[PDB]
Amino acid sequence: MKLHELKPAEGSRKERNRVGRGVATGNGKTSGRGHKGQKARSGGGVRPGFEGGQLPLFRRLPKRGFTNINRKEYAIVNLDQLNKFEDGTEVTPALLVESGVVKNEKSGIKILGNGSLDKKLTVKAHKFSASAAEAIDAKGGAHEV
Amino acid sequence: NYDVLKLDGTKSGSIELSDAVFGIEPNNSVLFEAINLQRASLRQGTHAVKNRSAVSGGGRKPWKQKGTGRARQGTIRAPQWRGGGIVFGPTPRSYAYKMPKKMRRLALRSALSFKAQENGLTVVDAFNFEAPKTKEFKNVLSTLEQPKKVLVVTENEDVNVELSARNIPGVQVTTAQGLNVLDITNADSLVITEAAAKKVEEVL
Amino acid sequence: PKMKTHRGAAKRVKRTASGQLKRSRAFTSHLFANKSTKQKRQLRKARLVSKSDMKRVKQLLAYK
Amino acid sequence: GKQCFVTGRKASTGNRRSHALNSTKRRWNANLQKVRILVDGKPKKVWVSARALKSGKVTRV
RNA sequence: GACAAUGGUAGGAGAGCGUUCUAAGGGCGUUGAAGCAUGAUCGUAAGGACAUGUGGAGCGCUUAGAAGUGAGAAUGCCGGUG
RNA sequence: AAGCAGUAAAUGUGGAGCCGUAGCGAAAGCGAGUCUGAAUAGGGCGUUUAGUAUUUGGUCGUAGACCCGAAACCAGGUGAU
RNA sequence: AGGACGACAUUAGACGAAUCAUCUGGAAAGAUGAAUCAAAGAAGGUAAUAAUCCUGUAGUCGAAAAUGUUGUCUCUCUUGAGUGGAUCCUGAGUACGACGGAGCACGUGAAAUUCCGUCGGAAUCUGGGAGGACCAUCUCCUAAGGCUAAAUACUCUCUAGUGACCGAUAGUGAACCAGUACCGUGAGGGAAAGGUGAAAAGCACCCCGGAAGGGGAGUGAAAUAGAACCUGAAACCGUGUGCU
Ligand SMILES: [Mg+2]
Ligand SMILES: [Mg+2]
Ligand SMILES: [Mg+2]
Ligand SMILES: [Mg+2]
Ligand SMILES: [Mg+2]
Ligand SMILES: [Mg+2]
Ligand SMILES: [Mg+2]
Ligand SMILES: [Mg+2]
Ligand SMILES: [Mg+2]
Ligand SMILES: [Mg+2]
Ligand SMILES: [Mg+2]
Ligand SMILES: [Mg+2]
Ligand SMILES: [Mg+2]
Ligand SMILES: [Mg+2]
Ligand SMILES: [Mg+2]
Ligand SMILES: [Mg+2]
Ligand SMILES: [Mg+2]
Ligand SMILES: [Mg+2]
Repeated sequence: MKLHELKPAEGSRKERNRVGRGVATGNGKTSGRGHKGQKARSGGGVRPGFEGGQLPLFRRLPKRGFTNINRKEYAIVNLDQLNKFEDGTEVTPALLVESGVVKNEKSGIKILGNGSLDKKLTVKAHKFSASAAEAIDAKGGAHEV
Repeated sequence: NYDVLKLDGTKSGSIELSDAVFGIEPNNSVLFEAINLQRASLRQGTHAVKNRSAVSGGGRKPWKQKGTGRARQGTIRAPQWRGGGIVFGPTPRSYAYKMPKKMRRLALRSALSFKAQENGLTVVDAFNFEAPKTKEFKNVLSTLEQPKKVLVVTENEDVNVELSARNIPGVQVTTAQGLNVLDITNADSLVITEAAAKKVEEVL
Repeated sequence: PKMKTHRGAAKRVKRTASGQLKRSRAFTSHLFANKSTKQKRQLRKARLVSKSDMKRVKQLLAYK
Repeated sequence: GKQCFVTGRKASTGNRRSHALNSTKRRWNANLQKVRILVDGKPKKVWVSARALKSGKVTRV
């Protein structure tokens, strides 16, 4: 491309709409605000969720539940993701991070049964699904917590 | 396969430049974004106006609200007033934006590829200058038969080459690291030293 | 600045997989004598926030 | 400008709270009592807080 | 080629005109730039030329970028003159 | 990302962090399922792919937030020619 | 607390490459042709738009004196380590508690942690404090005495620069003898107002007129550039005229 012949990609750029710039635009005068009322005013409107004095939804409905301080979340790897590793490879939490199967470790790595393991592997993980453990054993791989 | 020419203009040999770096079909969409981004970064954005609050005075209400027969007014520094504050004028800001790294690398390759396609890429064995002389460099460009706007690329900063070519109009000297989309796009031709060409190929 | 979440709504709703909001049910605090067993049993089961309600309150729970 | 000579204890500011949690600024003053004590080896009357006077830390002339 | 639609307020959608600045390219100007004035010119509109007078040194065009980007009314503000 | 280098640049480097790849449940927890339930019943929410980064446009929030206009409120001063 | 010597920097400066001719014009930097320099083609000025005319620029050089920074000597100050478990020491009206407040993102709450007023009031290394009521355990610290650079904030100011910032109703209120004129008892409020020409060459002289003002003459490229003297819109006010 040349600086005298620069061209944007098609659909990449559209011009902005300018209100209060004459009738022919269709956004002159009222500027798309209609006629009078609270919202026609500058900085005019209602806070989102305000229903004009009717009890709001998030006041009429009840609060529920609590958050556990000791809640543990495990990074989950399905059987299909383990397939990438060559048969007989020792799958470990460290390897998974290096492979890029897991980015954030969280509390630990938990193997889950979704998908099918097609390669025999020695898998070491903090937790395993019942299905996952059986699938690794079926391939002849050994699962270790 | 690009021929390497001595500064005299006689062929020194042949260098191979990677197809990915200098052969990819140019992406004009990415290239446009890169050029726009670089131009935005150059902007200073030091532009300011004074709003009604900023303008001097204008605290007191000019006259009583009713009875005068005048229009109701609250300050002499209101926007409709002469010497009044500016409503929503320019404010100091940055125009700089970022794009993904992969696209930045593509834009460079696309610009370099465009050069190679137009025969704008010339490879020279080396630029050897003991001292800075503009006339000598001007002769080199004439022997190389380079156009008015030329980008000379060195592997690493060369003091003599930069000094020599500084005052020549249309000629810009860069290093392989310093290569940018604007410079490559602006230049009609690119003269790259053999060492620089390899370094560019390695980087991109 | 950063937009602020509506803390009361966050305390009262949970987000599903499809981006819907699970909600608890009103009329479940007291006065259970005045309510039927079928009412009480069915009011126990949760519902989703309505589409019309979502339109009004979607920005309140963007971060949720 | 009234403080304990020994401890430097002085009035503090805070809020008076109603049952409705309405707040009005108030002061807590030190229990300062004018007592003759030895200052610079000469008997002098100065304001001293009762806390300081307790345990005979401040001699009274 | 055939035939079908095209009144319109709030309002939604689209395509454009013009202004100032910037980049790049290519141009104009004391053998007269911009501005101003006049005319029987051109385009579907916003608007664009051309000639002449005045003027006396800057200014278009193409493409892209960015906006203090368009006034007839606010008992609007300031100035001038009825 | 901050940072660091660089020309107030592009850019390079920086993987901390963020989002997605799994959901369900108040939670313990379990997992292509989970919760409810005595249920292996029924039902709710899920599974049987596409996201993410930057940016044009639209809209919203927070900022005076399209522009002009009160009567008033408060604080500190100045006044008994 | 000082001293000596050196270096660097700041506060004046110096040198610093390269163009002539022709055409138009009042004037050349323009155009045209032929050259030249460049570590200098930033910029401003010069009778129109100049890398080579001027001031400069790159580069290089320079300080009697004063100041700052810094280096090296000098000077000043000064022991550094183990082993032992008997005894001693290790910050008290303190910690802490109650009550009333406040501060902690945390509205008295289950309220830890931390401050204040009032009142009461420990322990002592087998001590004491903390880990969000509290207790036990475990773990980490060692209050109630001080000092401490850098990374951080800001800009009245100075120096050098920059702007897809303004260009005289804009930009500072203020491009100008402006916080002035003016207004107010005072606190205080608060304007308007830039442009002859390249050069002043700023109209000798003559004519009308008391003067003002004007007509010539002359200066100038231009006076329809003659003094708030570039350009000179509209409103508005006239004079004449074709049609009515
Ligand atoms: Mg449009
Ligand atoms: Mg309409
Ligand atoms: Mg209108
Ligand atoms: Mg209206
Ligand atoms: Mg109505
Ligand atoms: Mg309405
Ligand atoms: Mg009237
Ligand atoms: Mg102003
Ligand atoms: Mg229509
Ligand atoms: Mg629209
Ligand atoms: Mg405007
Ligand atoms: Mg010279
Ligand atoms: Mg000449
Ligand atoms: Mg208390
Ligand atoms: Mg605890
Ligand atoms: Mg002004
Ligand atoms: Mg003007
Ligand atoms: Mg003014």
